[PDB]
Amino acid sequence: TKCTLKSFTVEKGIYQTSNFRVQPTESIVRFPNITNLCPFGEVFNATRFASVYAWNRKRISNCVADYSVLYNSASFSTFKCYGVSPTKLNDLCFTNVYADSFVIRGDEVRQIAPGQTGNIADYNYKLPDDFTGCVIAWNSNNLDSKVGGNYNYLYRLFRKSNLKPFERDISTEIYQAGSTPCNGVKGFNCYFPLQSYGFQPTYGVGYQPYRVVVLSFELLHAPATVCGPKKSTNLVKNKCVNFNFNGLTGTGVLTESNKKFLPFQQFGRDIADTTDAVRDPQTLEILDITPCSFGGVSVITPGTNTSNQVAVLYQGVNCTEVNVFQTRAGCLIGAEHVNNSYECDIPIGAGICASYQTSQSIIAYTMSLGVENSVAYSNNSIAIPTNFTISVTTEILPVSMTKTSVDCTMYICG
Amino acid sequence: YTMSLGVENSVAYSNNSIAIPTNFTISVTTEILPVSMTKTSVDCTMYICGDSTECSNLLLQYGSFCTQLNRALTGIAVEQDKNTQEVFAQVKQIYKTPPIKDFGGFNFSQILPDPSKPSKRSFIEDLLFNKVTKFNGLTVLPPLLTDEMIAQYTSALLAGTITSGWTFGAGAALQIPFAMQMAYRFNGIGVTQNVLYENQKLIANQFNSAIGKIQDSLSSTASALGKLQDVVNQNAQALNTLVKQLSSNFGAISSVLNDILSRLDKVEAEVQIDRLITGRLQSLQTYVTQQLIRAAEIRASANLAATKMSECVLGQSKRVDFCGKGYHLMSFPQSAPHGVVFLHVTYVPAQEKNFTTAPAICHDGKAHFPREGVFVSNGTHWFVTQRNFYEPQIITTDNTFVSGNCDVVIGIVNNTVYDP
Amino acid sequence: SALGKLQDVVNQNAQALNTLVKQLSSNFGAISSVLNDILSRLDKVEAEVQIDRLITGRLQSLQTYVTQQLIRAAEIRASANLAATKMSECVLGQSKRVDFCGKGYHLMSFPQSAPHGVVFLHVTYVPAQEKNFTTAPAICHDGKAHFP
Amino acid sequence: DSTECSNLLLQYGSFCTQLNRALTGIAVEQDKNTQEVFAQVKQIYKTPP
Amino acid sequence: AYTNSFTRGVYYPDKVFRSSVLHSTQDLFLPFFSNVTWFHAIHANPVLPFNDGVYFASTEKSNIIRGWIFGTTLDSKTQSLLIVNNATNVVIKVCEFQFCNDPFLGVNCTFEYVSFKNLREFVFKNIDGYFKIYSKHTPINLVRGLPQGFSALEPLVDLPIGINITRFQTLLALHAAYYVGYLQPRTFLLKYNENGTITDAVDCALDPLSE
Ligand SMILES: *[C@@H]1O[C@H](CO)[C@@H](O)[C@H](O)[C@H]1NC(C)=O
Ligand SMILES: *[C@@H]1O[C@H](CO)[C@@H](O)[C@H](O)[C@H]1NC(C)=O
Ligand SMILES: *[C@@H]1O[C@H](CO)[C@@H](O)[C@H](O)[C@H]1NC(C)=O
Ligand SMILES: *[C@@H]1O[C@H](CO)[C@@H](O)[C@H](O)[C@H]1NC(C)=O
Ligand SMILES: *[C@@H]1O[C@H](CO)[C@@H](O)[C@H](O)[C@H]1NC(C)=O
Ligand SMILES: *[C@@H]1O[C@H](CO)[C@@H](O)[C@H](O)[C@H]1NC(C)=O
Ligand SMILES: *[C@@H]1O[C@H](CO)[C@@H](O)[C@H](O)[C@H]1NC(C)=O
Ligand SMILES: *[C@@H]1O[C@H](CO)[C@@H](O)[C@H](O)[C@H]1NC(C)=O
Ligand SMILES: *[C@@H]1O[C@H](CO)[C@@H](O)[C@H](O)[C@H]1NC(C)=O
Repeated sequence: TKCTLKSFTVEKGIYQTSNFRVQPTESIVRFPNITNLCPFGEVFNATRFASVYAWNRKRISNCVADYSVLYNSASFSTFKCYGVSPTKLNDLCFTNVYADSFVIRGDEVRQIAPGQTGNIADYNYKLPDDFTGCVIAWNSNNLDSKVGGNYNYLYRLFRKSNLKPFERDISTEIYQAGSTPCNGVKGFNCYFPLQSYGFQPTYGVGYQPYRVVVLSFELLHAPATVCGPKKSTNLVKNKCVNFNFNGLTGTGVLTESNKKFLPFQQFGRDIADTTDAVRDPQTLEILDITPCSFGGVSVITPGTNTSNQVAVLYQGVNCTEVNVFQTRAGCLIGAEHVNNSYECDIPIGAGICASYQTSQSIIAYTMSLGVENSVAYSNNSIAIPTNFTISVTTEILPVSMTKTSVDCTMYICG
Repeated sequence: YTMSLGVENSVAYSNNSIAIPTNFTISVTTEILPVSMTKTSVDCTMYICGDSTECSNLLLQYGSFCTQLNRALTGIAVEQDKNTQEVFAQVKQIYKTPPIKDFGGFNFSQILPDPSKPSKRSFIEDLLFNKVTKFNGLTVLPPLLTDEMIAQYTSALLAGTITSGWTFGAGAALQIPFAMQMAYRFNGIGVTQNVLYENQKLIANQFNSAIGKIQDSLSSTASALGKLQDVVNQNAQALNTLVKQLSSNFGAISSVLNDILSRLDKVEAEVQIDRLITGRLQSLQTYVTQQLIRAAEIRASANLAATKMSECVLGQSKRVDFCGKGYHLMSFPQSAPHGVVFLHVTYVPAQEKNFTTAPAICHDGKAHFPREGVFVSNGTHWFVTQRNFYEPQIITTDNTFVSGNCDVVIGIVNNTVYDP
Repeated sequence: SALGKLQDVVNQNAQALNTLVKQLSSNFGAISSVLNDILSRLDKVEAEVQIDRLITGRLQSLQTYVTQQLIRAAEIRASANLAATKMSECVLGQSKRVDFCGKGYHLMSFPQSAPHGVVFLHVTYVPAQEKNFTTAPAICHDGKAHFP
Repeated sequence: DSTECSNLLLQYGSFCTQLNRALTGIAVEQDKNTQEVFAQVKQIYKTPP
Repeated sequence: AYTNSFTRGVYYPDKVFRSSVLHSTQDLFLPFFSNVTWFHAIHANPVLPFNDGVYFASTEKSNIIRGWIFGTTLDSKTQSLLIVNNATNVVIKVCEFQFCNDPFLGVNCTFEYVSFKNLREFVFKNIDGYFKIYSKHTPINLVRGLPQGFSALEPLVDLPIGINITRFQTLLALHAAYYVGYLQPRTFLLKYNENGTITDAVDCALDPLSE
């Protein structure tokens, strides 16, 4: 209370200091019951990839991998990520990953980024503006460049319209822009749809060939099938824990429930659009992710000029769930319950008030509304006053608050 | 269509004609006022950051915003009990009803407490309770006075009013017979008190019927609670909006705070989380600013209700239309959820008759004026009456006074004034 | 402690300014709370990013104060209009309005000045020693009803 | 009328609906104030000739 | 020939449990009370456009429709999604394996998968080149038209095939009728009850009362 109020003196009152939460006793990891190693290392050792207009894809599922060695590895000349940190990958899981791969000149590797434009991003391999993934590339001039030129890698120079995100289009139809009729052959304003990089060992370090792999991650409403190199714990129930369902993470009681998830449903949400329940991916049971069973803490005290003694109200908490008293407002601790009723000294709520009384203790009681009186009414009797008293009543009203002014430039800057 | 403003009426004015009511209706116009809205509190660190230590240490960089928002909602929350005290706790003693209801024919059994109930509201208070219908560091706090306590103050104010008139609002409660209490309510509106006693059965039957209509009105007409139900709806809609703002991205990559922490790393995570902190804090300042303004509206209504309690219930008000339409006689408070309901009993005149009138009457050269009341004639007889109910007395040296000679007054008439 | 309604106006505004000054110690996500640090550690193009965090925070903090003063000044005005009404009706008059000009039957009032407000000494007649009498609505004499 | 801006504004959530609501609540109240001051009379009286 | 969509073509927008909420989303849906095509399931099974996505339904005595083809050309000149049933599984291929060009049967491996009285309903949409399938089956209460009252289609399958689609056709096993309409981007209001279940919906763009 002294810290909440930033003072060493506390007057008679009730103060809203804090919030009770049942603490996470242990961490709990719930990945799917899967083994196997993901084929990323197969892709990193492939003899070649396709020409980039026909870019390869490998679907990744039912497996785990260590990513942490990869961005440390001397095997790669560039590593990047978007929507994820490479440092975090070993802690995560995904519904799928797709590894997408091709060979291009280094000056075009810049187009392998979210929402890009130019002939690779428009006419060979489009990444969306909000792409969640990583990109791995290596200079391959030692493998992919030759005297007179390695022409065996090509890219689409022209198309009639731009590709959608992950659209693959392999047909080399002639780019007739003008009146020059295509007829399966090159012409003026009717150009060849490809070009070849023709990679020569005299090329500068940007125009040289680079092998590229794009790690297209997705984590969906549908459960994980790919994970980092971390093992599951066993499950814990009906105790507060620091949970991790495929990377869905937080602090809470894994409450047993009969919440009627339809057979296809995997996660459930509170109206805040935050998770309230999950299906455990190994146990296949509907764990309600109850939070830390929270409740605001309010501190009832006479003034510190009178006593250091104090009482505590856990608002909305039941005393079985935290002398002790169950008010309707919440569990009250450190206050002596009394059957007598008095004028309300410190208000609590739901008709309860508290005070310092007899050797002193904080008592708590249902407040008294006033002295009970029965008027001696009957159909022929009247009370008439035989005398008076002239009262003087003092009524106090505020009229004018302090005329402040703040110069906004001298306050904000000075 | 173009709306009509009301039925049109040419008032029959002419320089010597007056209409006087020959009869009355005791109306009972109901009035409803909000008194105290739902008390709330927000643990802003829990709302913004949900026990993320990373987010909580970012929120420290903002300083006193979380404590001054929690302070502003705390100031509103304490004031809701201050309103509820000021409206109902106007009487320092809890008056209780006599066992036997010898109130001269008036039937308060529908507005006094009912011992049959598990919580001892009146019958009409229970209709008012039937006609009226949070998880993210947001909380609702209970009121200090429970409905089982407010139903005792709306008994003490009511049993005071029935057994003792104004007097419990000025000194010790004085017993007075209820028929005589109404005689002093009537004499307070210029109707001479014999107009009550000569008509007491009619007045009891009009009043008992006018109370009976309010049960049928409230039973059928759930829309009658409009003000109080809207004060519930406004606070429910404001909390739902403050909760649903947790879903908004505010230009971060995701609104689930654990996504940023479980997908990015601490250098980028602060740049994303500071968007969520700014967006959720601007959301909470928007809610608390509207609660401060809405509290001023409910406070203006609680000061008005506390004034109607002091004037209309604890007394009788000369203020036209303040305590219901018509001339005010008396008012009974009834409790309702987040509010108060007054049953304002009012004398409304009815069944006019036209009469010829004059400002003065000329006798033996002296001008006579009515002591209280109006001179009127049916056409040939001359009489004097009180202004608010036709009761024709003979004109005399007692119910008139002289001033000056007959020359000065416009429209004076020649008629004989009797001397007993 | 009778003067709570006046002393609380002084305390609320004092607590508001002291909170508004403490906000200059906040970082708001800048590298320092003190603006001469940012100008003495950084070159213009970096300083004008860090200062923009401070300006955004300090301006949001000053709008939060001025908004709550507008609300608090409307609350004091509702009390000033009430006091102006009691001056007109209770002091410059006598009030027929029950429990407006103090408890009891109102006779008279005297205004007394105070810091940031006004204090009324309402003088009120309170009836104070009962007797219990038999009563009747009317007296019958010669078969005619007499009323008081 | 930039859609390119409007699709960013949707990420700020329900601020925009509650601003249009707050000005609507003030606007309806200006009719109610004009009703409660003037419409206190139940029938349209008119003077003698 | 034509009939009307009424309230049909609703489906769960994601695999998330929501309850006791009038939730809202913007997605591909079949517009309410809108005009849709109707055909006999005979011979009356021509090539059709696919647009962004399809609502399909069929009224059948013993399931006469046993497949569909989706793609740009439907003719084995390029990989085109062929969806089939073998009376124990659903079978799916993208291969240039040409079915009968007269589209019934009387009773390249770049992607493959294996799992009037009967009304079958299906919803189909393609996102990022993945093909998504939703469905529901019921006994009929009307002999020829679509049912007026509400029902939500369930998720069946989601295959990351990576293929462009602009047209489709349906395929018959012989020795019944079918209905076709197109999805549009719409905002919907969805009536999630206590039991995790969408029990009703509003197409927010339908009319000014829906707004
Ligand atoms: C308090 O909690 C216990 C369960 O721990 C329950 O049995 C009891 O009914 C609760 N009491 C109240 C008043 O909520
Ligand atoms: C309070 O009253 C109850 C009976 O209502 C009784 O059981 C209890 O012992 C009493 N406690 C005290 C301290 O009087
Ligand atoms: C009225 O009360 C005073 C004390 O306040 C007493 O001295 C006086 O005698 C009383 N008057 C009568 C008439 O009893
Ligand atoms: C006054 O009005 C009431 C309406 O119920 C009627 O019963 C009564 O007879 C009327 N009085 C006269 C004198 O007509
Ligand atoms: C009062 O009115 C109620 C209406 O239900 C009736 O039951 C009761 O008998 C009446 N009491 C008297 C004393 O007339
Ligand atoms: C009073 O007289 C005028 C003029 O004759 C007439 O319009 C009006 O209806 C009369 N009022 C009553 C109560 O008869
Ligand atoms: C009233 O009006 C009439 C004309 O209609 C006029 O002759 C008469 O003198 C007027 N009486 C008074 C008192 O002015
Ligand atoms: C009223 O009476 C006096 C005395 O008889 C007479 O002079 C006067 O003319 C009368 N007035 C009228 C209006 O007849
Ligand atoms: C006289 O009336 C008072 C209340 O005004 C009451 O306390 C007292 O008991 C009554 N006396 C008798 C004999 O009833």
